[PDB]
Amino acid sequence: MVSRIEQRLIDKGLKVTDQRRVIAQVLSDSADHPDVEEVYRRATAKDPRISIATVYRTVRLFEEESILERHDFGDGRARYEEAPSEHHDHLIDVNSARVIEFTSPEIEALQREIARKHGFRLVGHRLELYGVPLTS
Amino acid sequence: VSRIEQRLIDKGLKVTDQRRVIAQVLSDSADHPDVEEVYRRATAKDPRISIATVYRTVRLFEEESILERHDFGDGRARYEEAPSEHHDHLIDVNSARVIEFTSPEIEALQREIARKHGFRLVGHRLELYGVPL
DNA sequence: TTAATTGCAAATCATTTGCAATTGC
DNA sequence: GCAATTGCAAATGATTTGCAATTAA
Ligand SMILES: [Mn+2]
Ligand SMILES: [Mn+2]
Ligand SMILES: [Mn+2]
Ligand SMILES: [Mn+2]
Repeated sequence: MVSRIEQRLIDKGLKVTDQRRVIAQVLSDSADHPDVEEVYRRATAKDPRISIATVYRTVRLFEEESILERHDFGDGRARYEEAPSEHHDHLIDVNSARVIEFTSPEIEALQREIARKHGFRLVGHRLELYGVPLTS
Repeated sequence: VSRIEQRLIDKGLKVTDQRRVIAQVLSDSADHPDVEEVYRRATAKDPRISIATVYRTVRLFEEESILERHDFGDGRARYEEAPSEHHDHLIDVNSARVIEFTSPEIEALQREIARKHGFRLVGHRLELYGVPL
C-alpha cells in the first residue's frame, strides 16, 4: 500500500495526503508518458476526492523533487514520467500512442563532437524521433 | 518582392499590405523571432497591422511550409523562413542565442534507429544545449 | 464582383493563484 | 494547535475565433 514514489516523499520528509498517495500510486504504476489531464483521469479512477489543481501542484512538486522528469514533446500539454536511472531519447509513433524509448551511444558521441567543434561544452540535449510503422 | 512574397503569389494566396510587410520581415530575419517580436518588427515598418493578423499570418505561412516553428524551451513559439537545407539547433544556455548545424552521420543514424524499431522516420527534433568554452 | 482578410474583442487552453476551509504529523 | 494542503473559481499568458466592415483580385 506504500508505493515506490510514496516512499520517496517519506524520505524527503514531505507530508503524505490521501491525494498525494494515489497520484504517487498511479504514477508509480504508469509505464508510458501521461499528461496532467491523463493523471487526473487515473487519479480519480482510484479516488474522487482529488482536485484538478492538486494534480498540477503535485506533478510540479514531484518534478521539483526530481521524482518526475518533464517533457514538452510539442503537442501543447506537459507529459510526465518517473525520473529514469539512465538516459534515453524518444521515438513517438505518429500513428498511435506508443512512445518508444531508445539509446544510441554513437549519436551521443556525435552530439559531443558537434559541441566541441563549435567551441561548446554540451550541457544537455533534446532528441525526439517521429515514426510511422513501416510499409515495406 | 521578397522571397516569401514570391511564394504567396505562386501559391495563389492574396497578398495584403500587412502580409507584404510580415513577409518582408521574415525574409530579412536570420534569427528566430517570436510572434510579439515579429509584430513589433511589423508594427514598425507599417503601424497599421493587428497582432491577430500576425498570429494568423504566421499560422498560414507555417501550414504552407513557408516558415518553420520552434519551441526552444521558453514557452513561446519561434519562427524562421524555411531553410533550403535541413538543420538542427545548438542553443547557448548563457545568452539564449542559437547556432544552426547539420550532421549527415546523425541523420543517417536517426533513420537506422527508427528502422531498428519497425518504423520509418517522418520527422525529428534535435536541440543541443551548451556553454561556450 | 465577391470571397478572403482584417481589427477588435471576447473565447479557448493549459496552467497558476488567492483564499477560505481542511487535514496530516 | 498549526502549518501545510486542498478545492473551488477566478486570474492568467499565449494563441484563436466570431462578426462586421474592408479589400485584394
Ligand atoms: Mn540522447
Ligand atoms: Mn521516457
Ligand atoms: Mn536534424
Ligand atoms: Mn534555424
